Amino acid sequence: KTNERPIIGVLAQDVFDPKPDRNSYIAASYVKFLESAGARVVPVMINKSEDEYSRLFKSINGVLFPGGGVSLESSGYSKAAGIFYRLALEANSNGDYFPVWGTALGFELLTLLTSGELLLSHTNTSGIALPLDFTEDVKGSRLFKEFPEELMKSLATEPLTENSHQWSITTENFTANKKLKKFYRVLSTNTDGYNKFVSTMEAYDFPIYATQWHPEKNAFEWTRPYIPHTPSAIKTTFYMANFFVNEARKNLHSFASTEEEEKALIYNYKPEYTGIQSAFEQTYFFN
Amino acid sequence: KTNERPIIGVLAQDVFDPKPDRNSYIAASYVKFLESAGARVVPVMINKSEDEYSRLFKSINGVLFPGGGVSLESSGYSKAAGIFYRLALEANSNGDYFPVWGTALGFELLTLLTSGELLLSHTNTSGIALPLDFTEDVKGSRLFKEFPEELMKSLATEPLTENSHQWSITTENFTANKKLKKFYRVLSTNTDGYNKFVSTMEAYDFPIYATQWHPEKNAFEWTRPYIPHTPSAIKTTFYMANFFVNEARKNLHSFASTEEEEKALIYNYKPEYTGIQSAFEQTYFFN
Amino acid sequence: KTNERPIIGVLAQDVFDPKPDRNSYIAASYVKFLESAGARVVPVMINKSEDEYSRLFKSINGVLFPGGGVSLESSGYSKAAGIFYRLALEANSNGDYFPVWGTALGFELLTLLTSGELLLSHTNTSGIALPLDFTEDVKGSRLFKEFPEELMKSLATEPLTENSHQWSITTENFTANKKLKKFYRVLSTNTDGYNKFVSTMEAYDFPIYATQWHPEKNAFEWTRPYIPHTPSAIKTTFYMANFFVNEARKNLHSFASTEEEEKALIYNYKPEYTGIQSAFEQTYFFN
Amino acid sequence: KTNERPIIGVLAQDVFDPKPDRNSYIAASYVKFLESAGARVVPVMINKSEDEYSRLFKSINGVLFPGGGVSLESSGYSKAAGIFYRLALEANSNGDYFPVWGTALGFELLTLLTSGELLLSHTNTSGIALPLDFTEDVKGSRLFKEFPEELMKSLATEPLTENSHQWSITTENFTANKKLKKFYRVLSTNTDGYNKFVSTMEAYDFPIYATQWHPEKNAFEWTRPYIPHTPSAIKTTFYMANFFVNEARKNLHSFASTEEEEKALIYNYKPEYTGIQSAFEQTYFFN
Repeated sequence: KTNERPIIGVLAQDVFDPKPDRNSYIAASYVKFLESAGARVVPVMINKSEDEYSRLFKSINGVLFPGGGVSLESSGYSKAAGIFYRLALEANSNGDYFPVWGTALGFELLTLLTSGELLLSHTNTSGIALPLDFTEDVKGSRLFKEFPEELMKSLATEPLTENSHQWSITTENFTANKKLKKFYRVLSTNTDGYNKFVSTMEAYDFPIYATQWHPEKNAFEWTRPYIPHTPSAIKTTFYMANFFVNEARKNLHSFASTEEEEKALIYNYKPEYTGIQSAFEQTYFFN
Repeated sequence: KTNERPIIGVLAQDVFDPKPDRNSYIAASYVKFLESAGARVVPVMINKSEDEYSRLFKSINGVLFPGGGVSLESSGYSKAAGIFYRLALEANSNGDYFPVWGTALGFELLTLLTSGELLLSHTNTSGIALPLDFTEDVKGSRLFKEFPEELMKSLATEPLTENSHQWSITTENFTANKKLKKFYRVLSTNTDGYNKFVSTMEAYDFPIYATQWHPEKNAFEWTRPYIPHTPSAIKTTFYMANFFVNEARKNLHSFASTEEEEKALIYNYKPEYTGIQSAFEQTYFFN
Repeated sequence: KTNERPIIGVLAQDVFDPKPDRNSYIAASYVKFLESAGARVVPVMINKSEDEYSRLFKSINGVLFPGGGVSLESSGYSKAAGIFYRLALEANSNGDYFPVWGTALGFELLTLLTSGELLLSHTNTSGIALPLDFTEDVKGSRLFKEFPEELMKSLATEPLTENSHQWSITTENFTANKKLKKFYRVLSTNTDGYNKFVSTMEAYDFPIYATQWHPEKNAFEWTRPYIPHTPSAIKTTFYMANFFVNEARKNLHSFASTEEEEKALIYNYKPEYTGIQSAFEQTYFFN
Repeated sequence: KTNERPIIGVLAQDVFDPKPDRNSYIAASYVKFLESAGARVVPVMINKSEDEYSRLFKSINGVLFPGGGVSLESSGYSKAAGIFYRLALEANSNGDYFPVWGTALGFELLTLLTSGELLLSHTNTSGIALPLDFTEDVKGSRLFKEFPEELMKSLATEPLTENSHQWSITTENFTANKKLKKFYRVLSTNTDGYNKFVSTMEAYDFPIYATQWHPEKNAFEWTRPYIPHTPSAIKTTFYMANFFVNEARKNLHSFASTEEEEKALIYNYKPEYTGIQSAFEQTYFFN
């Protein structure tokens, strides 16, 4: 059995200077990223109850931790993600399949969630488009199984992936951490010319997937001139989202009633246009 | 040379029971369809002057005529479509590549704009998922040339295409029309059980493409049980938009200033949640 | 006094390309609809004199005007329907209870016979199953008075009603017509997502009942994938017919002789298997 | 899983003075009884191989043995009934649900099929309408579980069941036979003044149902003056068929090809008008 009505949570995060009706936000590119692959999206509010989180967890079919610039240790975002990560290992360990996706900051949070340590170094990866330096492990990987042959080749040779992070984990520090090296399979790496770092990974034993780069930006964000926008960059955003949503089709959670479902969906929120001045064309702010 | 920042216009259309800020509308699914293939979107208002359309026309890279229930004759929609149709035939014959996409009603409109006549007849197709019966002409087609092999086999055999139209142009009445037979290559047909009708076509000499069915619904609309949502239904909507956005990338129009660009963009408006009652999850309403 | 052997007429309708022995038709499903509720049926032929209709009217106990695609103003079907309508208004006015049923085209013709105008609009309603949106007036209504509560609930909430019509009267056009507003209680409405339209009505002062949908298809027609065939859809068809034959049992007309009765009954005719081709499994053709 | 397109076979019986194209027959009132409850019908021919019947058993969803006056021991009907009986116990005992209905003659054949003995006694029941005398065991019962409470009460107290049989199993002889008492639950009895007899029963362990009376006559047969035709008789015939067809919806058989299905259906045959002379208004005759 499969769930052909998947619903995916996208984690909201603390606004730097918070005001009423502007306490947390989601960049609209993460929603469009999932919608395009055939999912609906519920926004996961930041400072809720353990009980609200577990009730929502039980209703939705997978979750995404987006990029950004909030604290990995003290934020509403980091607490919420911790709750979701725990419920996800519990559900999956029990035999209930629940995928989790980490992008950029979410990637970095996953390395801390699993290692319990914060092992990020500085890298020159602030504004740039890069290929993927795939590891030997890609060939049997989950994430890339259904990617067209030709797209894998473009990925390996063309600047298709958006990087806007000042922190990475080096491959050195990755291997040397026993829990990390046991828990995650590295699928690609990259280098800023002095540091080689992990760019894509997937857990060995769990449907947890993470990218240091921003697959959602290629199709949806137009706000910086280096953003990859070639035809094969667009296919990349699709194929990546396609894989994750197909993972969320293995999850058979539903909402308790259609009315609870309708009220949770992102459709209840209207974004602002923020792309004149900020990194995001549109962003949903929340109270 | 190529335009890797393509901007496509989507035509708004008359609201049956209008008011200020609600004179016309665009289903959000049309907007999502194009953005997912790496384009930005400009909503194209309904009762504008010729000069205003010709300015918009000269700035954008493609145009989409979406589905709907308005008149093919006396609506502001029909009026704007004819102007864009004329503008695009002019530019393409002069040597300026500008693509046009019609869906459902947009497909019905095109038969009318190019034949001079209303050739539509009734079909039992107001809410059904159908495969595509490909013609022999599919082989050398432009629309499907970069579809995966497995996807075409899927289209030929699985109900992936959403039909919700009460009218169609039968294969008989298409063929008997000298103007339509010389202008358009039929790529697929379907039957409603009784009448065989044209379901996909493209112009022989002009980048004008049209489906009687709704490619955008598969990923984006969840308001009717029959809407195809299988993985290959999702791939269909992506590769249909990918082809058309590829077309608009051959057009080198741009707006006179970034300021002018910024104010045209769909980002400037906010949709309304219409998904509990209507066929649309979200709809943009315009004054 | 009741009449426990009711006989109801069904109007035959003009065949599009008429030939001897194939001038008019009745779809068999209208015959089965009435027999199931314990009536016998007489076909009402198309191009007969007033006198022959008067004698048939005086002998039968109710009449049904079926759906189809014949002209509402110039057909043999409309001429004969108009004669039965006048005779029924007279009989009822004089104190002889005589029920009339209109289905689809039959419902459409009733708006014309009573208002004296054609008030139909196009609706996207050609081959979909809908629930009924009941009005506040179902509570007092005659038609639905003996339906089980659970059936009335299923009708409000499940797609039990077969729509296959190009045309409807919108509830705004219905209400704006003083004659129809005065004559008919609307019992249910529906929308095609553009215009809300009347789906079921009953005359305030006459036993005239009309549905824009086809209650006869659920049990008897298997030619299109969307026709409602759940157990509640099967019950619907029974209880609809049941109500109407109960109206006919209040009429005490009888045939001048058993030998005349015997010659008029539908048993004198054999239907053709039309189901491979047409929307009707079986159809009775008449000279 | 449920089957919303059930097809049920109805067994033809030996014509007494047979002629080409008149070797066997089905009274049309049994076809009407099942089509009204939402089924399609296949006539089961009399003189065929076990292989042909096994093929058709494996395609259809249920079977009905109708009344008549052919021998219970050596007719084509009895032999083909035996075969269907054996195929049914086998499929049910394996776990594939397949219901069997016997009416009057078919009831009496089921007593012989199950007991190996003819145990029938003369009753004065050749043309009389009776109420059902329910046993305490009706309260557990499968057959009557979804009848409206008012209808159950009417059946207890009004002559709603048609009896046209000269032979019955007395309750004394039923109980005395070890195999029948082990196999069937008696749901109702009746008396003719002189002997109490079994009128309705269902197998304890199989979906096998039988009435000594004729449920299909009330709505569909108008030849004899004792036939019940009150509104509650009409409801009695629907509910009875509605139970059986809901049993057939639990079977998931289907024909191999759509073409073989079309060729087997009753629609391929035309009945004769037999109402003037015989007990049946209409009768299908077969080669």
